[PDB]
Amino acid sequence: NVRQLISRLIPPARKQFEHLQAHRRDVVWGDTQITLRVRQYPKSKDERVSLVLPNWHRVRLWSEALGRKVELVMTKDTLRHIEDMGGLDAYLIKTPESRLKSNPASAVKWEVMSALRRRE
Amino acid sequence: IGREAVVDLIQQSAAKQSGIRKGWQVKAATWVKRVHVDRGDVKVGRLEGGEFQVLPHLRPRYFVPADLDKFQLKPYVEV
Amino acid sequence: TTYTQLLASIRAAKSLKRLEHLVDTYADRFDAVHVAAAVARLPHLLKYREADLVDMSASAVVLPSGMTRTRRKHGAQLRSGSAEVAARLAARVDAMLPQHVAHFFPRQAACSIWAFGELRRHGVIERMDSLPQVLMSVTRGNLQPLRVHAAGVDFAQLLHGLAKLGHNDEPLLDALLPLVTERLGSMQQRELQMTVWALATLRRATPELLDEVAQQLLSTSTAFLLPSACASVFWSYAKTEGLARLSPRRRARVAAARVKLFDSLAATMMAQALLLAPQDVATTLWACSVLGYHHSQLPAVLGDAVLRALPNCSDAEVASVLESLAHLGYHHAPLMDAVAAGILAEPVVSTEPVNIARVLYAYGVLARRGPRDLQLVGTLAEALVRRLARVERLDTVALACRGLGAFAYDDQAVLAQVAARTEQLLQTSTTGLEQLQAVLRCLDAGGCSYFQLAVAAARMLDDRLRAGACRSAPLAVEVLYYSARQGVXXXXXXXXXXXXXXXXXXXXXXXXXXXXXXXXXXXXXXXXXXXXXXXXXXXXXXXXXXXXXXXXXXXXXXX
Amino acid sequence: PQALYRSIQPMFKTNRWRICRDDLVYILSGPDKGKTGKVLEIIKDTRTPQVIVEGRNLRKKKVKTGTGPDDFFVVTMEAPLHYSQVQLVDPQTGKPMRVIFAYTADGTKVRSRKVPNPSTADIIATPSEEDPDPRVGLTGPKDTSASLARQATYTPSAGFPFRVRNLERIWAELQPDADXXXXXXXXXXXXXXXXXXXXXXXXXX
Amino acid sequence: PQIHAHDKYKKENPQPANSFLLGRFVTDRNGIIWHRQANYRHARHAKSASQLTRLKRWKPLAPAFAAKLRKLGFSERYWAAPDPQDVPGFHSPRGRVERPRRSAVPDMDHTTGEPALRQSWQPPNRQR
RNA sequence: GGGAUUGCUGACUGAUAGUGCAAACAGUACUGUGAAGGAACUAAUGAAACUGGGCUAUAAGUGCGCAUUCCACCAAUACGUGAGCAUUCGCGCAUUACCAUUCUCCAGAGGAUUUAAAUGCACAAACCUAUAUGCCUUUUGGCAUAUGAUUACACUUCGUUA
Ligand SMILES: [Mg+2]
Ligand SMILES: [Mg+2]
Ligand SMILES: [Mg+2]
Ligand SMILES: [Mg+2]
Ligand SMILES: [Mg+2]
Repeated sequence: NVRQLISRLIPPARKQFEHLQAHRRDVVWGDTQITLRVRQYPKSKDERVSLVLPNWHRVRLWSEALGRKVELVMTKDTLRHIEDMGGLDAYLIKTPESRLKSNPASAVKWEVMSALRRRE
Repeated sequence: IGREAVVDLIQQSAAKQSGIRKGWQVKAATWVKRVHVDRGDVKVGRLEGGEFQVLPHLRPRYFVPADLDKFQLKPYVEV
Repeated sequence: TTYTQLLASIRAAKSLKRLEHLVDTYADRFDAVHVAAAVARLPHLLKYREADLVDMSASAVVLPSGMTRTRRKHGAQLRSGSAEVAARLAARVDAMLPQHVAHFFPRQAACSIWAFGELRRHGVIERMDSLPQVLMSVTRGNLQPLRVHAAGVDFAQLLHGLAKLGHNDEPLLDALLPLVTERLGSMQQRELQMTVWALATLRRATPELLDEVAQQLLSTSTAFLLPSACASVFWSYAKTEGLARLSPRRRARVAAARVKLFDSLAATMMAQALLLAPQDVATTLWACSVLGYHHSQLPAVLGDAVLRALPNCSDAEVASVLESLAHLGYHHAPLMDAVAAGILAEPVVSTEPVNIARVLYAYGVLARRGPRDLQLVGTLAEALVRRLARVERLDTVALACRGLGAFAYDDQAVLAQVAARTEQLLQTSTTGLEQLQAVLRCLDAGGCSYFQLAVAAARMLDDRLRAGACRSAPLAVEVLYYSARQGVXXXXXXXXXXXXXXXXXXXXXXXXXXXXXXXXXXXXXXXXXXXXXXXXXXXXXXXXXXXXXXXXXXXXXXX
Repeated sequence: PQALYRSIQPMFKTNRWRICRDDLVYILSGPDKGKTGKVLEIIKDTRTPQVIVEGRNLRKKKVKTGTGPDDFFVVTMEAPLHYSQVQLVDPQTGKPMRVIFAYTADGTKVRSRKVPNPSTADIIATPSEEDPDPRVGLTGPKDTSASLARQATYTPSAGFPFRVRNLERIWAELQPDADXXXXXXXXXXXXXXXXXXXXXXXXXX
Repeated sequence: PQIHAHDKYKKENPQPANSFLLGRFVTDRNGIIWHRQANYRHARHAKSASQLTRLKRWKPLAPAFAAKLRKLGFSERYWAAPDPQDVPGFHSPRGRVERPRRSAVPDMDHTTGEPALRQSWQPPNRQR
């Protein structure tokens, strides 16, 4: 039914969905999941599909691997995940390259690996 | 969808119906008397104070052979 | 946008055109491992044109962890666009190769050589001798003492790549030792079978066989293999030892050192049925024919396997399987019945002439004397004699004549053109004389009129005597006997005297000389005329042939 | 005949013509059958082939001198018969006969008499179809003979990179520096070399 | 091999369910369509004993209505379909029995459902 | 699903039909600022309306051109080319001549009817382009697991020498 409910989107939710489809690979997507809010009216013949908009913050994480801070856009729950499994270094090492659906996470991942390898 | 791809398809479509300018091309040929179209000339200089200066190295030079008189090859071969 | 993303997008390209785009638009954006990943993903993305034969209906579990669900048809060709894009991309990769070869380890070079060997196998590039040397240097300089660089898998992949590439290398003499150093430590069973296949097709390593037998036997079973790998192991031991045993195949036997491994392989291949291909069982049956290995219920299972796919088999595979079940003496009645019905329902029954000769021999030396087999041997004989226009060898005619002489083939109009083509090819470089002796045995299985090559066979045998570089076997007097009994020239007694003076043959060949002693110039010179009288061979017409040389032998030949 | 022309399937897939030009033929059908003639020209059309014979299918042609009204002259002319309407006359009984394409020795194909012994004396000779030779009427001015036109003048032995083959002539060295035997003096006269020379001479005087 | 079987140009247009006829009527062996009498579900206090006894009986449909239902294709032999399960030896592999799903019977709209219950077809409301 | 060759494919159409177009130049002339709309026209024959005058007042032959099958040269494995109306109740094209005798309304205008044929229409045949279990499918994809985020590994082996 989901392929139907995407086609039943109100124009603000549809424009927000197009922007989500454009700028997904620009921000960190650790455990982030987009969601539709379809509300069910009991006096029937009305199913209004919308979007549950994610919340975004520009947190400045300190990398304990290489001596700098990086700024990068995240959600609350992926910040929970990163700061509750060990930090940016442990996340960028132990989450390999495909659960990262993100470009700056991949770039800082390569910089952590290269700087750490030259640090050996 | 790109700009160059559309222009190339337009030129390939215009490759057909080509030759001696029939149809709409007869009226469209008169655009050269309406919008100052630049022809296929080679530029020989540039304006500095509004006076044109021909650069002498861009003047036309034709490397004609030493003698084309009593040269033993003609434009026609005998059958 | 980064380099690990480029590596992972090369690895998960899922189409060869996508990989072509990534290689072409990011030429300066590469490094060593990007090129290595591109070469690794090259042979996996080739596609074939509609001749993909499904195996989902044959094995209930679809993959044993790695296979293609549709294997191929024998003789299938690639898609034309995919072949063009793959060849252009491989030329692009060979262009981008030496700028990044310097930072390689033995792993990347091993995978590159193996993958380009796969591309040569598929027919993409077929040459590869543009730049193969810098890869050899980067995998050989850092593996001279088995140094800190990688090992184990890379030896098998490098040697498999050189197996598929050939090239007649120099580091075989260097890599003789680190290969045999490291079987028993860091090689799996598939690595062992690729390495023994590569040593087989380079014909290089004979002391490496029995330790590899012991190593892959001390592994928990051979059941961690899959049936084409078992077929390659049989083929490897065939091409490395069976030609040694046969040349210092119905008389071929095994040696006791390798039979336990051969039984382990046969038990594995009968355990892993529902997974086995016609080419695999063709090579397995041929290797068991060559090695002289006669297992119980193994050819029954392999004949059942080719019975289960007989509309899907090309006639080369069927002819190979029927030869390997004819040389190794075995009867498979459903397979013979199905093959006979299949090419008796076929209205225009032509194929390659060697396949006709192979089916003729297979039905000849096996107990198929039913009416359907007589109709089949007549049909195959007519379809072959319609196409004796080959200048290859008399060997195809030799198998055809062995099949026609095992039967009592008496159809004269076939045998006339068979004899005409035999004498037409006989003036050229005929390799052997038994290849003519089979034709003579066929042409005297039934009645024939073949003087025009009987004189030529006499000329060839006198030429072999004048050469003085032949066997002078009892088959020499067997060549003498047929042309002697049909022809009468008188110069043929020199061979029958000189070879019989150095005889090395006791019975059933001096009777041939005694029966041929009327047409030749030898009147009566035989100490063995009484020894054959004490032997009573009773194969030739010696009773009517001893009526002019030894009257006691005339009674001894028939009574 | 049919008036469509393009609906007709094109005949003569293998190009072989039993009737040739300049030969005696018998008219089989039409306003004059039983008469004979000599073929003047065969119109080899794959869809509608015609044959024009000598003075048989005569119809008046209204040749139109260009004019709006009735100003024209009329000339009798042989109308084209269909190719199928005619057949070759054998020289023995004067009746029409079928020509076959028999092969004689040397691999050549000739036109025989349709007999079970097709050999010499049954071959009908076919004349050549071309005689436009400009070889007679050659050697006019502005022409070159074939032997002169086939000279092997070109050789790749020379033409190698020669950046210093200048010889230092004002612009006759510019062409062999850009990669040339002799420029005409008139060509160098076109790019005037005397504008600065006159100013130099006037300053000197 | 000019075998032309026109797979396209076959639409398989949907036919109406007529689900409102399932539990109300039933067909007998002779072909007669029977139904239970109405006016018996509630308000039984305001009715006489003979009237309530009379309304418990079933009556056949009138011939005109029965003819329309028979032509429409109504052939229901049972009030509700007997479950293929509940037969001994024919039971669910993992379900202890199954979930029944009691069914409702309202369906009437002039745009989409039940063309039998509307005189004409109403066009939709502006489609957003 | 899509894009081009072939159809001894068509109880498809035959010029107001069939594509919008069978045509020297049809997505043309022309219309519109523009996006966009969008014609007519084959070759003969020459119906009616209309308007003047007059009046009344022998299901056959014969030629060509091919296709089928025979033959003899063949790449020698599907036919490869070539003599032959040799063969076929084959196909296409070409061709078949009457000679009076006046009691027929005539002249124009117009382009219907009749005849002819796919380059039109619909498909068909090869050709090229585009992971497994089960739920819902509905000319096909959404959902958990497994060889799995990994730059690495099995297979098309031609065998023939009693
Ligand atoms: Mg039309
Ligand atoms: Mg019209
Ligand atoms: Mg229309
Ligand atoms: Mg007309
Ligand atoms: Mg009229």
